[PDB]
Amino acid sequence: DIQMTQSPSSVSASVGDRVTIACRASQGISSGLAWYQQKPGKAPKLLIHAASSLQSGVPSRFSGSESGTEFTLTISSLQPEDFATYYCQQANSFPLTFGGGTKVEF
Amino acid sequence: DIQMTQSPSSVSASVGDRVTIACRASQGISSGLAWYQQKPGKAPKLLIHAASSLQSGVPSRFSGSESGTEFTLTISSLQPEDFATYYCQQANSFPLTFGGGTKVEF
Amino acid sequence: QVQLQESGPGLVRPSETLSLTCTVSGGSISNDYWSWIRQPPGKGLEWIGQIHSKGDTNYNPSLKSRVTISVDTSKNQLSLKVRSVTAADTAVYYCARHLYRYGYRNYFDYWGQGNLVTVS
Amino acid sequence: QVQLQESGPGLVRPSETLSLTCTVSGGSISNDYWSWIRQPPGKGLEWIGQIHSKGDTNYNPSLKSRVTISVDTSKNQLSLKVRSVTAADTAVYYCARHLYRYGYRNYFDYWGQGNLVTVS
Amino acid sequence: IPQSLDSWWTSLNFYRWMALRRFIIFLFILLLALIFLLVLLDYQGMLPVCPLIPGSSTTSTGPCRTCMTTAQGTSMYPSCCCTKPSDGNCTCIPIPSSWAFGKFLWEWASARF
Amino acid sequence: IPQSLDSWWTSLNFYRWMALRRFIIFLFILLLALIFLLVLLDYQGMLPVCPLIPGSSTTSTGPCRTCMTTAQGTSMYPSCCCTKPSDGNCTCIPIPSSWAFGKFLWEWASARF
Repeated sequence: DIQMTQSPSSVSASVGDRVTIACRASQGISSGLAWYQQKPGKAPKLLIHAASSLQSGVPSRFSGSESGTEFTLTISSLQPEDFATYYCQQANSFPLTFGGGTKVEF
Repeated sequence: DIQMTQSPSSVSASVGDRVTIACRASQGISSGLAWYQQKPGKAPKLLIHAASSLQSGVPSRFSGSESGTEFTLTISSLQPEDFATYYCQQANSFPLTFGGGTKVEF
Repeated sequence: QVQLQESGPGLVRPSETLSLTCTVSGGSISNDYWSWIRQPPGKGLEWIGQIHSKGDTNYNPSLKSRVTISVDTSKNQLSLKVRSVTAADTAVYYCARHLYRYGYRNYFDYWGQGNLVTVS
Repeated sequence: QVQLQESGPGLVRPSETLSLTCTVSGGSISNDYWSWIRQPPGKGLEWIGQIHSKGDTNYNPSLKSRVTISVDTSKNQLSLKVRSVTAADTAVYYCARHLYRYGYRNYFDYWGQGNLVTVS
Repeated sequence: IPQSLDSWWTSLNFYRWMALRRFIIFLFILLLALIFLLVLLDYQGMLPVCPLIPGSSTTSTGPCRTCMTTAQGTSMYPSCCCTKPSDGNCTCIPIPSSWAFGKFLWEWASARF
Repeated sequence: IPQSLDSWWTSLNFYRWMALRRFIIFLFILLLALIFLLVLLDYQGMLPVCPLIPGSSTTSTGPCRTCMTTAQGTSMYPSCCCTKPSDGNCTCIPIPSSWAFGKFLWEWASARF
């Protein structure tokens, strides 16, 4: 079980802000991390896979950096539709574990 | 779990007899059965693998037939060193299960 | 576009088998890895387990081997059985198709609508 | 010739972790699949689980995921941990090397001498 | 054989040089025979050239369990070609039963060009 | 190029026939260029010919997990060649990084002969 920690538990950001969400793996996952976006009452949407590869159809404002074991999701301009909960998944080893979820607030 | 049944639970045979031990799989194991010989206080010895392939160094008097799902171990001449307990293993699916063991007696 | 749709009860009694189905329309439930992921209400996502039509199934050890996942290629169905549920099994369950990028990936690109099962 | 030798206690107390080691001499514990198989005294063989040095490990579901198998390539050692043992865990344990015939086979060609562990 | 080729070439156009020409013709014939042998072995499927990993999910791809071969079977040839991402699961594509090398060349040319 | 080959051959030995000879020389040159291209691609490892499954346990063989490739990696070439017996576990042998086709031919010749 790879513990997947997220920081912070909540981000208070407005429209048009550089929003950062940090994820940390208990052990190195060889850049096998994904970022999912989940809105209230909806299924999560795969935003980024392999910690840097943006998903097809996802707006390019989302980016993923993998500096060491510390991964980061970055939103250049926080659109009003970007306010959701962001989860980081490790895929290197089983069982697949998610992060605690970073709820980007207003 | 593939149930592995053996018949009979004990064979009363003397030296120089055609001894047969039957094994049955709950479901077809695609000829993935092995026969092991275990003596009292000793580890089992792989006699036959794939239900027909004799092991290297095993005397040729041992044979394995795979008529349907019913497998059979045959000893042409029961040597005095052949009196042991014979187990049938299935290898097609996990978990690997053994037979109940046929104790060839005197 | 692959459309996953969950189905099953929402009033699974305690100490009873939890049965869920995921019908996959607009595609084939074979040729892909499919996972079940549960999220307790107000809690984070918890991966239950994966399965391939032409392969084996992997389970979360935190479930203590009380979970069975199966694929019905004839019905394009993905079945989940969580045996001996407690109040902790009250969650929204999602069937998710695994990402494929020049190989099978452990990411979930298409998700089901999610079915909430309450154990009480 | 590969020589497997078991080691460990024989007086594992109930509700305690059962630790066993298998030292493989005359060969390399890598490059092969290695299984632990237990036989209760007077009962039939019961396969505990397999592991490869460069791969994953497979366990018997009848053990309810309380068993961990590991490989120490530096020491050519095969370690077994059966957690929360009861009186039913009193058995002779064998470490067995998997047969290789143009591929890895689920057969056990070389067996350890077998170490009897009593839970009481 | 080299004498026939030399005679045909001379007819089309119309002592150690003749020996050198015969040796060159024999070398060319041996090379052509090697090509024919490789093509024949490609036809029989004795050349297990790996098919490329498809970019999308395909009926061909699957786990290594899709690589089932008979227990009695003692074939030296691998059944599939597999890749295991650090990111996901083992993906295996079976080797073509015939024209594996030609099929690989066609796939490689299509992908590159 | 065909003119040079024709001149060299005539020197060694010493209107539509000349055109036919030039066409034959060009075809031979194209075939030799194809051979050189195949050999060059074999050298660079762009031909993923499967190594044969060893008869005994070898450091090369292992599970499909031995086939680890990078998560960022998007290579179209399979990393290993694998067989899954109905009798046992998935056995994978990596494809040689260079001279995969020549190495396979050597292994096949050694095993058959």
